[PDB]
Amino acid sequence: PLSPPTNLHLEANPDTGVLTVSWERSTTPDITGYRITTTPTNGQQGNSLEEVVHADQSSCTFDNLSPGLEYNVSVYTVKDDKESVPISDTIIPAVPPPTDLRFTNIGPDTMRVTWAPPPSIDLTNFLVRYSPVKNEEDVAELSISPSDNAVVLTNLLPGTEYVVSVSSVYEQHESTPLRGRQKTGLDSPTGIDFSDITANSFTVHWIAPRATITGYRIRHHPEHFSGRPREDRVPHSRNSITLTNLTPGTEYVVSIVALNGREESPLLIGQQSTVSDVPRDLEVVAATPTSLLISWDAPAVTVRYYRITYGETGGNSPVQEFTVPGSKSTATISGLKPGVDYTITVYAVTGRGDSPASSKPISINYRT
Repeated sequence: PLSPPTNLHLEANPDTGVLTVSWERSTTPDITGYRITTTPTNGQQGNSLEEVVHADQSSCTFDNLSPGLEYNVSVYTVKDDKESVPISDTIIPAVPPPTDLRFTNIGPDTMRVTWAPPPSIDLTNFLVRYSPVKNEEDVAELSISPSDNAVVLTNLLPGTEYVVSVSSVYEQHESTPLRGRQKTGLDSPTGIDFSDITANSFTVHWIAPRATITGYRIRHHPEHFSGRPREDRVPHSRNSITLTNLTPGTEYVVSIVALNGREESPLLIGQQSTVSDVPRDLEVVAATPTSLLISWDAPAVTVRYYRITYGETGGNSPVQEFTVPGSKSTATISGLKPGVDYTITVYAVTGRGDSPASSKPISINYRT
């Protein structure tokens, strides 16, 4: 008779395909080979196969089994037309896990996770598990249709790294998890608000985002400007900035993004106009044959004094001028000449020194 093989070893590749069968050779000399068989346990529909090796060979592979199913493997010692009793053992190949984990559509509180499902297998479903890297025990689970290859996670914490794993499932059998990490984006700062508005400046305020950031990049500009908009880069400790050197009575678009390294958040945008430093409603209140009592409305800024100029309309010759204290918005222009159209101009001088900052002019032409 023939002594059967002993020390049977069954090795099924996780991603079911190759199943290596190994054994200690028979102790009977003069035999001609070994025959191996794989059959679904208890008698079921699957892939019952067979393979034959030489006497000197002690291993064969079954690179064609059905994952997550049980098989009984038997190896027989063969000598021509005779065979030994077999050495049998049963194995359930592992469920193939999915592969190719891609993260797309990354938002501050959401992300789309895609995978490549195991080929040629009718899974029961997929099992997605995810949690914050620094909050492992805070895990959530999702069962996905076996016909789907993606999951859009939602209601996530901004600027937070999450661990995401997708597992294939068949009946009870779950595969190894297809794992990967992905950080959510930064949420935008909110509640842009402006204060301390002047003729050439204003303070911008904003509310910090939930995510951890290192600073902000504020950018501002009026409707039309030649080159690159002026920007400011501040530390995360700042929640306001006073923009200076702005032009009077000008509308500015201010944008703020939170930053963290090369990471940026979406924009928080707003608009704010600077106060106009130009006087208004300049007019002639009273008048005589050689004078005009003019009046105007002070601009919403502190004027040191006003500069009034007057000269014959279209005269082209030097204008005459004098000042008025900032506290008063009235003036009398004496010694004029009748039958002489006079262009009267008023400027709000707000600066000091030898070259005081003055507003743009406002004038009228008088009918006399």
